[PDB]
Amino acid sequence: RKKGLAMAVADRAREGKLLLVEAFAGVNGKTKEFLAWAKEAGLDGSESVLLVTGNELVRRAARNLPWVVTLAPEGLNVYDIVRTERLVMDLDAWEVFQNRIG
Amino acid sequence: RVKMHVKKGDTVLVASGKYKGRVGKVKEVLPKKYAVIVEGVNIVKKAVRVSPKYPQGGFIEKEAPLHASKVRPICPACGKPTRVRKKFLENGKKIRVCAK
Amino acid sequence: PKMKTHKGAKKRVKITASGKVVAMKTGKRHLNWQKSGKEIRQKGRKFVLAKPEAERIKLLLPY
Amino acid sequence: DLRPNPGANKRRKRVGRGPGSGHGKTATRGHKGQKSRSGGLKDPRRFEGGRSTTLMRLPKRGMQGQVPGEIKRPRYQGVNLKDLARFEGEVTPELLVRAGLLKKGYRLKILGEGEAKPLKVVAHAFSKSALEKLKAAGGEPVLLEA
RNA sequence: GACCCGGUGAAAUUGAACUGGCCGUGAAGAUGCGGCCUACCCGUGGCAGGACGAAAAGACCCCGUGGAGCUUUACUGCAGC
RNA sequence: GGGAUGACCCCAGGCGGUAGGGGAGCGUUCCCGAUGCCGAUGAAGGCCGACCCGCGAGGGCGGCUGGAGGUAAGGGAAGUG
RNA sequence: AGCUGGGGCUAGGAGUGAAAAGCUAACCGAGCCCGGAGAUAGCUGGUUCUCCCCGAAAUGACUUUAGGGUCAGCCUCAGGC
RNA sequence: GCUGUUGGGAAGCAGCGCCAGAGAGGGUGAAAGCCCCGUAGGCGAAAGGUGGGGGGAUAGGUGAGGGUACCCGAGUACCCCGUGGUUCGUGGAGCCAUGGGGGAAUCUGGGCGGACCACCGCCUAAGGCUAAGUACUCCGGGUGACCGAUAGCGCACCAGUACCGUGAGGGAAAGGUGAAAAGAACCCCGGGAGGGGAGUGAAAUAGAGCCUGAAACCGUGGGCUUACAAGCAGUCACGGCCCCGCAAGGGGUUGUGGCGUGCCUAUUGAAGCAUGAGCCGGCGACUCACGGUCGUGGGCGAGCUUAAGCCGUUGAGGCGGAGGCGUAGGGAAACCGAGUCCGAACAGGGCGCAAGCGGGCCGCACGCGGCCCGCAAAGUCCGCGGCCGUGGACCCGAAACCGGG
RNA sequence: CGGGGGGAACCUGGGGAACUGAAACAUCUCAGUACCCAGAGGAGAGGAAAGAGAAAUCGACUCCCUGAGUAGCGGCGAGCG
Ligand SMILES: [Mg+2]
Ligand SMILES: [Mg+2]
Ligand SMILES: [Mg+2]
Ligand SMILES: [Mg+2]
Ligand SMILES: [Mg+2]
Ligand SMILES: [Mg+2]
Ligand SMILES: [Mg+2]
Ligand SMILES: [Mg+2]
Ligand SMILES: [Mg+2]
Ligand SMILES: [Mg+2]
Ligand SMILES: [Mg+2]
Ligand SMILES: [Mg+2]
Ligand SMILES: [Mg+2]
Ligand SMILES: [Mg+2]
Ligand SMILES: [Mg+2]
Ligand SMILES: [Mg+2]
Ligand SMILES: [Mg+2]
Ligand SMILES: [Mg+2]
Ligand SMILES: [Mg+2]
Ligand SMILES: [Mg+2]
Ligand SMILES: [Mg+2]
Ligand SMILES: [Mg+2]
Ligand SMILES: [Mg+2]
Ligand SMILES: [Mg+2]
Ligand SMILES: [Mg+2]
Ligand SMILES: [Mg+2]
Ligand SMILES: [Mg+2]
Ligand SMILES: [Mg+2]
Ligand SMILES: [Mg+2]
Ligand SMILES: [Mg+2]
Ligand SMILES: [Mg+2]
Ligand SMILES: [Mg+2]
Ligand SMILES: [Mg+2]
Ligand SMILES: [Mg+2]
Ligand SMILES: [Mg+2]
Ligand SMILES: [Mg+2]
Ligand SMILES: [Mg+2]
Ligand SMILES: [Mg+2]
Ligand SMILES: [Mg+2]
Ligand SMILES: [Mg+2]
Ligand SMILES: [Mg+2]
Ligand SMILES: [Mg+2]
Ligand SMILES: [Mg+2]
Ligand SMILES: [Mg+2]
Ligand SMILES: [Mg+2]
Ligand SMILES: [Mg+2]
Ligand SMILES: [Mg+2]
Ligand SMILES: [Mg+2]
Ligand SMILES: [Mg+2]
Ligand SMILES: [Mg+2]
Ligand SMILES: [Mg+2]
Repeated sequence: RKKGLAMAVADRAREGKLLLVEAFAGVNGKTKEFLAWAKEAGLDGSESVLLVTGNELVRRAARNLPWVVTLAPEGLNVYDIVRTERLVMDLDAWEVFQNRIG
Repeated sequence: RVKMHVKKGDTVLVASGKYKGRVGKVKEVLPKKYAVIVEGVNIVKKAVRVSPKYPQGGFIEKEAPLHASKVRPICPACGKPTRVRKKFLENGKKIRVCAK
Repeated sequence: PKMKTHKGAKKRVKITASGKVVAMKTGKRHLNWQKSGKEIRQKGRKFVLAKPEAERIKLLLPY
Repeated sequence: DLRPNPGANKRRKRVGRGPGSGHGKTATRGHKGQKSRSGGLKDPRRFEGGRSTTLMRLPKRGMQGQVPGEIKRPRYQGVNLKDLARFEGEVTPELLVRAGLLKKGYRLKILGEGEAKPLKVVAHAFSKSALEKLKAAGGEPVLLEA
């Protein structure tokens, strides 16, 4: 379960479709806002994005977007990672991601 | 109760099909079928020639029910869905940048 | 559900480390008297072949 | 990676064995063809013939056990030197379980093959060859029982 | 009654059928294989030799370490005495 | 054997077959793929075909019917022929 | 030792029986219904798509065994020499 | 969220917009985030039930040394006889319960630690009560690699009904027009049922037990073909006729000649006068769980691995080392141990062990230090497949047996 | 003042089979299961040790996982555990 979890992120990384961030400028969970931020970040909606952050506000933000799969860091599974063209991760999520490896 | 809906005995528009764009008065609500009436849609009912009230003739019809989903209210403009205001004590329905 | 180990086997056989079934020689529990010393003496232990696979299957978990 | 082709490699073979068709396992059903092929036999393993199976062997392996049960007695578990070599300091039980061999198996008895090493070893029993090799530089914590 | 006409109209059985005879053959009793001999197509009334005709997984026989009813100084129990 | 491994060419053998052992596949229902894609310029299903591709189980293409659903390439389950 | 209406009692190893093992709701050497229950069946029957390779036995010993089994022999598949 | 267009009907397609804590799903004449019911989210009870979860309040209850020596559950303990339970089937048979007989004492008392004694130790019977965690699902709700009218409960429908049986009991079949009845006024044949026109409809071989409507089965028309043949009904080869096609070439039919012992099962052996099948459509038979043993795709390797459960999500996973298997084998065991067992035996003999590497690669030790290497040496865990064990274990089938009615 | 009767499963107690398995059968198994009866409830039972068992130990009862198919029981058979 460890390796698998790791090899997933790896692949996405190698392809160049990984992107850890911190700059969640789209404050208060409003789809509008998150849509603007995505536009300035390069997420038009032509690639499935697996948004994993521990910020419940950014959670509600997306979720309703057919091209976005919201998820908390503890629930980061490999299935979802493989069914989304792009991987955008919170920095706090990239923390527990390490800790959950040997 | 469990089957209340959008309109009642007032003016409505018909965004339906065959009679699209038509506008009519009180649509005699059913609603055990989710239909109305308006002044649109008519057909030709055979009506057997019996004496009761149709003494020899028969081929006149009324107004078709018309599925209530195909109508939309109209007031100080065109269509537009419906909103509800408190009335500071009672209860009434207003449009969206219009009224009742 | 969950095989049971055959108690009649464990009480009379033992499986070595190579996976060989071993048991006591038969024929000296009450014949003795007109049996040469050589007979009774030659009663130690012995193998078994073809029968130890059918045999070993009953000592499932005890290994 | 991607949805297409992540599939099992080489040998996955789920394809079980169905026996129904002119080609493969028709009629009889991929075996059988006689009678006493219906709900089972009696084993064979041990059973059948109507003979003596092979229950002729005697169990001189006496001491089956009395009704009260087995006797509670301290069991010893070996461990050659080859293992221990791995680490320095003072080896002791509990310290050996929280590592490789032993684990609650109760009473450590170091012994056998391998080279000794300058390090105290707390045990419960020691083979001859152990006391030997270890005399040539190394510990000896024995006795215990307290 | 059966037979003809008018009316209503079953059944078991049925691998499919374009279903002849004799010698012979064949798992040793042939419409169906072989050789030969007969023989235009389709029906109705009748006889029952055959289709090892129908019906009922032979009730006689044997096998099964099958069942059940009965007997006794077979075994082992039980009521009762 | 050529190597060029390109599953593409050569040489020489083998290929009757019940019980059984083994090896490849076809089709049916359902799941991920799916907030997708095909569909009223007509989905599933049905009736035809002398056409095409596979050794074959099958799969395509075309004509009529039909009138609202169907689901690839790659994989996963089983009330599967 | 008659027949008969109506009303009543006795039943499943039990009734009743001018005695046949008769009757006990059209089949009685132990009624019928439901359950244990999908009893058990070393027997009979049946067992569904395609192609490719190999390819048996009907023997011996023991068996309350003899139409059933365990081992060996004979087929096949993988690994090694 | 309007307009446009194809259309019988837009939600499809096109242009241009908008919401989203709401893009679950359903419905509207077809497929719609913005038409409708809803969903995210957020409110709400005069009355009745529930409710220490949060508050208080009652009832009840809490100590130390020294004396006396009064009390500490009776036909009871305890003993014997006959039994039941426990893994305990007379067994060395204790312990818990008790039908019979006998039958004590109150802490110097009395039972137990597997017959019985002796030390050591454990516990206070013959009075009673006590939540929570556990089991179940008539009822409500949510989900489904659950069925979709021969399936799924027996029942999607007026079903435990019609019907059988004295009774207990058994126990079915049977769903669909259309978006909307607009379900056919009137005319003709006819007694009617039925049709034929006409009319509604996008469609009427969608016309009312009406969606699609297959197969067996029964018709009408057309082509070919049969009244000197004979046969498991076919097949191969010529010929004639009729269709399609420009033509080489196909399709259909069969006149004559050749060749030809149905299918399945069971069998040494069947076309068999051995079994089974009237024909068609549909239901129908190697499964699942838990252990085991081989092979296999993987993870890690002197190690590998978690069970119950806790925390999360609401199709998200983490945590949890109690435990399991393997690293040592022998011996009945005491026991010893790379040895052990029989034996007096450093004779013998039975069981056991004696594994690295080609070496990735250079430090710029012209080493192998170590790391790397692949199963490995060597094993575990998961998946997958063959087979085995226990369960109905591939499916149908008894004559019978027992309990309650 | 209470009780009486009902309720799909689930609980306790009092009673309590045989087919089957042992490839026959009687000890044994199926099994204290099926079924009957009584009672209690949204749960029932059990429950403050005259306990366990070898540890200078634990500390009411109940439920899940291990212990463990161990120890043991057994025509030392099948099997129970
Ligand atoms: Mg989303
Ligand atoms: Mg709305
Ligand atoms: Mg299959
Ligand atoms: Mg089959
Ligand atoms: Mg075969
Ligand atoms: Mg057969
Ligand atoms: Mg035979
Ligand atoms: Mg059997
Ligand atoms: Mg007549
Ligand atoms: Mg003829
Ligand atoms: Mg003849
Ligand atoms: Mg002839
Ligand atoms: Mg005649
Ligand atoms: Mg006659
Ligand atoms: Mg017969
Ligand atoms: Mg062949
Ligand atoms: Mg389905
Ligand atoms: Mg389908
Ligand atoms: Mg099937
Ligand atoms: Mg009377
Ligand atoms: Mg009678
Ligand atoms: Mg009767
Ligand atoms: Mg039974
Ligand atoms: Mg051959
Ligand atoms: Mg023979
Ligand atoms: Mg429009
Ligand atoms: Mg739109
Ligand atoms: Mg006193
Ligand atoms: Mg007391
Ligand atoms: Mg007594
Ligand atoms: Mg006592
Ligand atoms: Mg005690
Ligand atoms: Mg039904
Ligand atoms: Mg009646
Ligand atoms: Mg139609
Ligand atoms: Mg329809
Ligand atoms: Mg004709
Ligand atoms: Mg002629
Ligand atoms: Mg012929
Ligand atoms: Mg014969
Ligand atoms: Mg044969
Ligand atoms: Mg025949
Ligand atoms: Mg015949
Ligand atoms: Mg026969
Ligand atoms: Mg017949
Ligand atoms: Mg049966
Ligand atoms: Mg019995
Ligand atoms: Mg019996
Ligand atoms: Mg028996
Ligand atoms: Mg309670
Ligand atoms: Mg028991």
